[PDB]
Amino acid sequence: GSFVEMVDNLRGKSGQGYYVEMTVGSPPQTLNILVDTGSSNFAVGAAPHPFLHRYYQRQLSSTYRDLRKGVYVPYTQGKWEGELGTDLVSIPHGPNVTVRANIAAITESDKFFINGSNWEGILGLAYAEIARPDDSLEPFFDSLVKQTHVPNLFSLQLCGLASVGGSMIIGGIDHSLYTGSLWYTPIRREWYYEVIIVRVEINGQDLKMDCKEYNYDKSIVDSGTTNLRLPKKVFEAAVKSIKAASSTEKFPDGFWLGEQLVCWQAGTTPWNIFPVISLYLMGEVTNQSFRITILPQQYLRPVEDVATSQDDCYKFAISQSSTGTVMGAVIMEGFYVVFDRARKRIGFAVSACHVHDEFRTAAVEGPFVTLDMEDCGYNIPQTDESRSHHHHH
Ligand SMILES: CC1(C)Cc2cc(Cl)ccc2C(N[C@@H](Cc2ccccc2)c2nc(=O)o[nH]2)=N1
Ligand SMILES: [Zn+2]
Ligand SMILES: [Zn+2]
Ligand SMILES: [Zn+2]
Repeated sequence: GSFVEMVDNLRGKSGQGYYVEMTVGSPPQTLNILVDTGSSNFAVGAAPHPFLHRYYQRQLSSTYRDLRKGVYVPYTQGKWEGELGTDLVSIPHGPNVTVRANIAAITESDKFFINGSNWEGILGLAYAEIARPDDSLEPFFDSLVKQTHVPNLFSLQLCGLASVGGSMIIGGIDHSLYTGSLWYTPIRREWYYEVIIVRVEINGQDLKMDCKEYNYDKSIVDSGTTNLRLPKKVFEAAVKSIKAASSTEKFPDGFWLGEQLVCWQAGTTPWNIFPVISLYLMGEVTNQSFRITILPQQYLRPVEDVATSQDDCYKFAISQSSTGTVMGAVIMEGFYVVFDRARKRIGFAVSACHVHDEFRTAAVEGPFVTLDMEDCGYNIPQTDESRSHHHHH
């Protein structure tokens, strides 16, 4: 399983993430597993569901061990719950290794498995601190690295209902997947893949906010989120700016809320009137940053319609957040993204699968120098619950 074996090992549907094949148990049961850098549990459907046709059957695995401990995971949008255990786990199109990992067997869920998305489970690739029920449940990637010689790194090339492809290179960086410079921003703290944005520009114009507003209350890289999600004040200033640039076209309010498609005659979409967005990320060097520049074709996402085959129709894929900035697939589909856990940094390069425009290019460019920052990171108010918990590791 050299890096040629791992190229193209991702599939998905637009708007429902990317999954990789994994096997669980002995004899191996093959499942499609969502790649989720925004959570830290490995959890698989483990009972029948109307929208699943396979699921992990613990009773058919000779290597399964029950940990006799439940877990309940709520989301704003639904939930999953299940029974913790361990089993043997392998990635057939990844490194040639097998490991004993924690697995949550999902026994009940609500609004988690969607009609026809094709994944049966989720691979949380973030760190132990945010694992449920607590940080004592070792995430999959920590077990992989500890049990094998796989380097403590992985990279994602997400390529963008329409079918999508990409690659997850486990343990390395595949130079066939990008062009140009790889630029690294630091992992601010190991929980989410948290990073710090220092400046935002919409068509070359600076939003000019206090840069802490960009990271309120965090900014994270999240392959499990579709949109670019922006804190309220940032989202408002962004919408004001894009609306200004595209003011030839008066769209309804529901479009800007992502609740409604806007259309043009097939092949005639005026791409030029929608501006590029540049996010400047903290550099590895003090006072330096680099920018990642997003095309309009990344944040206005085509949705094919029944009554409008005559037309190219689009949904606005930037949305307001109350939980900080989220660089989801909208951002990641431009780029080859390196999750360099060994060196506590995330790299960005232009992807070999480009999502292209007539006259502009998704880009990664630096350096840009200032006088930083003067600290653009936000310090989340410490709860008594947080404060009192002992971490004896
Ligand atoms: C990682 C995962 C599966 C967690 C989740 C749990 C639940 Cl219960 C509902 C939706 C999501 C979700 N929603 C994604 C969309 C999605 C749905 C399914 C697979 C991948 C991504 C999202 N993007 C966004 O801008 O807001 N929510 N992503
Ligand atoms: Zn296969
Ligand atoms: Zn103690
Ligand atoms: Zn702890």
